Amino acid sequence: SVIVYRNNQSTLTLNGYTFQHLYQGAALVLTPVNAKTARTNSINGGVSISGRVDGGVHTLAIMVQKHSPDDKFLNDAKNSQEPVVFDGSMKRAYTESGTLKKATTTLETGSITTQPTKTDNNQDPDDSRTYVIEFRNSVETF
Amino acid sequence: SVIVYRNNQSTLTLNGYTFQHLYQGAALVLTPVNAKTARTNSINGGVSISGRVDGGVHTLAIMVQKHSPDDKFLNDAKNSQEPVVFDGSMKRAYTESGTLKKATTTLETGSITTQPTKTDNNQDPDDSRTYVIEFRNSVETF
Amino acid sequence: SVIVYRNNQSTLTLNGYTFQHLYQGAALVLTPVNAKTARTNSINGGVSISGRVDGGVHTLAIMVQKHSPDDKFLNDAKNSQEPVVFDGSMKRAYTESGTLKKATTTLETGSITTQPTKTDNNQDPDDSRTYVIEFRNSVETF
Amino acid sequence: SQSIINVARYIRDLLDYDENLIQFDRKNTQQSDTVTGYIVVNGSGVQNVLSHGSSYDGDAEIMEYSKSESRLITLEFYGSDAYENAELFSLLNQSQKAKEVSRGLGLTIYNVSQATDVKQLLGYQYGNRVHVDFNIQYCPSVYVETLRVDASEFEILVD
Amino acid sequence: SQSIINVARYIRDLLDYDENLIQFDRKNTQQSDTVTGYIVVNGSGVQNVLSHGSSYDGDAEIMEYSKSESRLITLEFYGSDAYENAELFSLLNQSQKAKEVSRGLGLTIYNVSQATDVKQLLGYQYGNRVHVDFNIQYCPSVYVETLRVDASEFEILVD
Amino acid sequence: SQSIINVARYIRDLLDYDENLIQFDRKNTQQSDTVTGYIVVNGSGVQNVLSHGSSYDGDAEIMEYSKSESRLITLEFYGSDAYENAELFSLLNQSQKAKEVSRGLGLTIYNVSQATDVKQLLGYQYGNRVHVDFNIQYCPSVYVETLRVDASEFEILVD
Amino acid sequence: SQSIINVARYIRDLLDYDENLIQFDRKNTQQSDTVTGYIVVNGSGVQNVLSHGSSYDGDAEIMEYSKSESRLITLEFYGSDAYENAELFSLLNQSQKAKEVSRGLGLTIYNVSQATDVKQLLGYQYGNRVHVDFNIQYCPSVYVETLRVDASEFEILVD
Amino acid sequence: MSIQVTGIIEGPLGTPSPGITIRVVSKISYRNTYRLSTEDYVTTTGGAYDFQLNEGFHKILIRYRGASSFTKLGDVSVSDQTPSPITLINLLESSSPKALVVKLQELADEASESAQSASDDADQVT
Repeated sequence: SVIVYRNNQSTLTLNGYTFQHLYQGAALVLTPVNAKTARTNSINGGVSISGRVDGGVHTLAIMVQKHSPDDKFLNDAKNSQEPVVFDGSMKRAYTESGTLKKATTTLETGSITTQPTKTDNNQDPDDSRTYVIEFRNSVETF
Repeated sequence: SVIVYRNNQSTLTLNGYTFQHLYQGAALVLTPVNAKTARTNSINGGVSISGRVDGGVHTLAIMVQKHSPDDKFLNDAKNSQEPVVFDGSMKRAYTESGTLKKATTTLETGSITTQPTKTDNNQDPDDSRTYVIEFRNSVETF
Repeated sequence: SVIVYRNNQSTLTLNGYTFQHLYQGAALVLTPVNAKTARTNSINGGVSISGRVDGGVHTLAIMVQKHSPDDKFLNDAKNSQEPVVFDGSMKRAYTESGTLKKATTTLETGSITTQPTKTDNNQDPDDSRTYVIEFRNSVETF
Repeated sequence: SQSIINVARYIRDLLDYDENLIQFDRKNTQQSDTVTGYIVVNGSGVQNVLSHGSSYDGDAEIMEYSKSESRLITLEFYGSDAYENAELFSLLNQSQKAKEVSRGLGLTIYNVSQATDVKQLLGYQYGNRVHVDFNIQYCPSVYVETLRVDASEFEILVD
Repeated sequence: SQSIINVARYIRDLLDYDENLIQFDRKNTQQSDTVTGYIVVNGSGVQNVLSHGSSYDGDAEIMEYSKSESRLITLEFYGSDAYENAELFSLLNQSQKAKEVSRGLGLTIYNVSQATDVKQLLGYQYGNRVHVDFNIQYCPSVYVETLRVDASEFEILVD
Repeated sequence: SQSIINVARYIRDLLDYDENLIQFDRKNTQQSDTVTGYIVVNGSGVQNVLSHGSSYDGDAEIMEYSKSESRLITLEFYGSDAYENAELFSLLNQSQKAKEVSRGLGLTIYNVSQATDVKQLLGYQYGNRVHVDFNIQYCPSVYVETLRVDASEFEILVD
Repeated sequence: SQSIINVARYIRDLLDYDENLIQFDRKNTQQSDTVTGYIVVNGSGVQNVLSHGSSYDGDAEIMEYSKSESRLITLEFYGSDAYENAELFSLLNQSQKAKEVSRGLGLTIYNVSQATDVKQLLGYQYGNRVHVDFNIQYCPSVYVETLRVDASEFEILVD
Repeated sequence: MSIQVTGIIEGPLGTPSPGITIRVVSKISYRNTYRLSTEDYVTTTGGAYDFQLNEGFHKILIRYRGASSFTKLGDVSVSDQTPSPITLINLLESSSPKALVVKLQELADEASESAQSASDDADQVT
C-alpha cells in the first residue's frame, strides 16, 4: 500500500540511551535466530503446532563509528564486570496514507554476543564497529 | 503447449485474507521440503516404492512490503499468543488454447517458520519482509 | 568420430506417454547417483572388484512448461494416492557415418523424488517445473 | 507477429487512449507536435524463447506446434503529459481494468519493472520522454495437418 | 509525477533557499551568472519499483492502487558557493529542520550517500559543480471507483 | 565448407522457400526491393570445436579424421514479411517437416534460442530485419590412405 | 569545504614547500614554466560518507550534526623535480614531521597507496607529472541551536 | 461460390512446361491463430493449369518437377467477389490487403439475416 516514513532509519534506544552515530549503510539489522513454531506432522492430514520458547529471540547487529558516543556506550557495556542487560526499543514513524502511525519493536533483556572484529587499515579508512546485541523478545507492533 | 495467464502472479489468500501487497520480484515461492517417495532397492530388478508422510510439505516464502496490510496480517499472526493455523490457496487463471482453466494449489494447516530478517538501511531503500509459512499439504490441480 | 543426430533432444516417454513440452535449455538430465563398482584394495598388487546393487540408479531431472500436458501428466502422477511407477525410455536417433543408428536408454521402475520448487515471479517470467524421476536401471545401448 | 500489436491493444484500452496516438516502435513515423503525448511499444528488446511445445489432436486430426517466449518490451511515453501517462499507466497495469480487458490478448502481462525519464535530444531542446519496463510473455503457435496411425503391422523373430 | 517537485520543495525550505534558484533537472533552463549558486534535482537516475499494493475501501466505496518505488536522485549544486551549499545540505539533511519540514511530502528521505566535486567543462573554464547522492523512496497512488459485492447466490450438486 | 550451405538447404525446404531469395551471409550480394523478404544464414559467429575423432578401417583400408564442432549461426529475415518468416520458421524448426527433411544434411539442428527485430539503418529509413539464433552442430571429416600393420618382428634380451 | 585546503596545508608544511607553487585541483590556473615543480591536490575522486553523527550539548545548549567521510585525494607533482617531490613526500608522509604538523587539521592521513609517473601530453612534448594516491578521511560538522526539554506533563488512563 | 482458376502458364510464371507443379497453402483460421493446409497441383500438356479453389487466404508457390525448390508466386485473398473463370497470373495480381478487418464488418449482413429469421420465426404464433 501507499506508505512513507519519517525518520530515515529506525531510531533506536537501549537503556534509555539513543543511538545517534549509526554507520551509514545498513547499520541496524534484526535477525530471528529461530523459528516461531516447530511442528511434528503425522499421517492422513494431521499436524501438531507448538510455538517454541525461542520465539522472539532476535540478534540485533549494530554498526557504529569506530570511536563514538554510541561505541563508547556499547564498549563500556562490553567491558563491564557484570554483563549489562539491554532493554529498549527500535521504532520508526510513518504515515500510512494520511494517518500518522508509529511502528515500534521492543527489545527485552539482551546482551553482547559477538564483539566487533576490530580492524584497522592503512590503504582504506575503516571505522566499522559492529556489535551484536541479541535479546529474547522482539515484538513488532503496528 | 500454447498457454497464457491472466493474473500476473498467483493470487494468494490465507485464512480468507488475500495478499495484495506483494514485493515485486518473485515474492511467492513454494519449495518441497522433502521427496514424494523414498525407495529401498534390492538385487536383480527389485525396488520398493513408499510415498512418505511428508509428501506435500511445502514451505511458502512470501515477500511483502515492509509495513503493509499484508505484513500487518502476517505480523499479527506471528505475534499471537497461540500460533495461528494458516489455510488457504495459491492459484492462477490461465487460458490453455481458448479454454479458460484455473490452476489451484491448496495450502493446509501451516504456520510461521522463519521470521523476516528485519533489515533497515540508509544507503539504499529496503522494504523486504520475507515470511515463510510452511504447510503440510500443497496439492496443485489442473 | 563423425556423427550427427536427428531429434534435437533425446525424445522421451514414460508410461507410454511422450514428453513434448520440454523447457528449452537442457531440460532432461540423467545423473548416476552412485558408482558402478566399489573396490577394496589390499597390499602388493591386489584389489577386489564388486559391482554395487545401485549400479544403474539414475535420477532424471525434467524441466517442463509451468502448466503443460507434460506437467499435467507429471503432476497427476505426483498427486496420486499410490505413487505411480514410471517405466519408459530416453532415446535419440543419429547417423554414425551414413548408417542410421538409434541410441536408447531404458528407464525401469521409478518415481517422483523431488517436487518442483514452485516459483512465481513478477519481474520476470518463470515457467520452470522441474521434476526428478529417479529410476533404478538406466542402461544405455548402442 | 501479433504480440506487439496485442500489447499495443492492451495499452490502447487500459488508458482509454487514442488509436492514432499510439505508434508502435522504431518504425518510420513522425512525432509532430511534441506535446501530443504519444505512446510507443518499443519491442527492440531481444525476445527469448522458453519452450517449444508440441500437441496433437485426434478427431479433427491436426497438430499444434507452440513456442512460449518472452520479451522485455518497453513503453515510451511522450508529450507534455508524459509523466502522468507514465505513472497512471505504471499503476493501473495491475488493476481490474487491465486484468479484465486483456481477456483474449494471448499475452500475459507482468508488473512494471522500472521507469526512467530519459528524454530525447530534440536539437537544442528537451522533449518529455519516459520509459517504463515490463517483461511480457506470450506464445505463438501454428497448426499443421499431419496424420495419425491407425494400426501397426509387424513381425517378430527368435533363435 | 510529483516526487521530484516534492524533493525540490524539501530542498527549497531546508536550506531556506530561493524559488528561482532551484531548477529541476535536464530540462531546458539557462545557467546565467555562474556564481549564482543553483541547485538542480537530477532525476535521471532510474527509479525502480518495489511493490504494487492494492487496498480497498468499503463505505465510501472505491479502491486504491499504490506503487512503492525509489530513485537515486542526485543534487547538483552550482555557483561560487557550491561547496557550502553542498556540505551545509549534506549535513542538515538529517536534522530537526529537514525531518520536521518534510511533513506532508509523501516522500521518505535517506542519508546522503556520497559526494563529488565533478565540475563542468564550461568552455576553457571550470565552474563549480558538486553532486551529492541519496536514494529517495516514495509511492505514487491512484484511486479507482470499483464496486463491492453485497451477496453471492449459488447452487450446489452432488452424486 | 559445406555446413552453412547445408543449413541454407534446410531452411530452403523447411519454409518451402525460394533459391534466389536465400543469400548466404556477409558476402557481396545486393538487397534490392526491400520488401522481397530475404533470408541469410549469418555464419559470422565463431565456430568452436568439441572433439577430434580418428577412426580406422581395415579391409578397404583407409582412415578417417573427424572434427565435431558447433557454430552459433544466426538467421536474418528481411522484407515486409520478415516477422512471419521469422516466427513461422522459429516455430516449424522443431516439427515433422524440418526433422524429416534434414535427412542427409550431416548437421544437427538445435532449438531456436532467441529472436530480435533489430532492423537496419537503411539511410533515413528502417527496413524490416529480424535475427533468430540457434546453435548448429556438425562434424567435418576427411579420409586418408594410410596402411595397416600385418605383423611385427622383434627380439628380446635378458640378463 | 575546508578539507582539500587542509590537506593542501599539510603538504604545504610537510615538504616545507611554497604557497604559490601549490595550486589546488582542476580549477583554472596556468602551469607556466614546466620546470617549476607544482603540486596539486586533485580532489576529483568521489568522497563517500561513512556515518552521520548527531550529538547534543546541555548547558550552552545547542547540538552538533557531524558527517564522517573519506575521499581518495590524489597528489600530482609537476616540474623537473617531480620525481623527488613525489618520493620525498611519498616517504615523509608517515614521519614525525607530518604526524606532528597535522595537529589541528581536522583530517586523518592514511598511507600513500600507489604512485604513477603518468606524464601529460604537453603538445609534442612530455612534462614530468606524477600521481600519488592516499585515502584521506575527515568529518565536517555543523552546529544548530535547538532546545532541550525541561519536563514532560502527561496523563494516563485505564479500564 | 467456390472459384475455378485456369489458364496457360505464361509470362513471368515461366515457360509452359508440361510438368510444372504448383502448391497452395491455405491459412484457415482454425481455433487460436490458424491452420495451414497444403495442396499440390500439377499441369497437363502445353503448360495448362485448371483447378478449383476455396475461399480465403491462399499462398501460391510454383516450381518444376525435378527442380530444387519452389518460387514464391505470392499471397492472395479469394473473396466472395473475385471472378470465377480467371487465370492464375491475373489472380496473383489481386493480393491480400489489410482490409480484412473492415471485411469482418460484413457481419452486419449476418446480423440482419438473423434478425429476419427471428422475426419470421416469432410472427407465426398469432
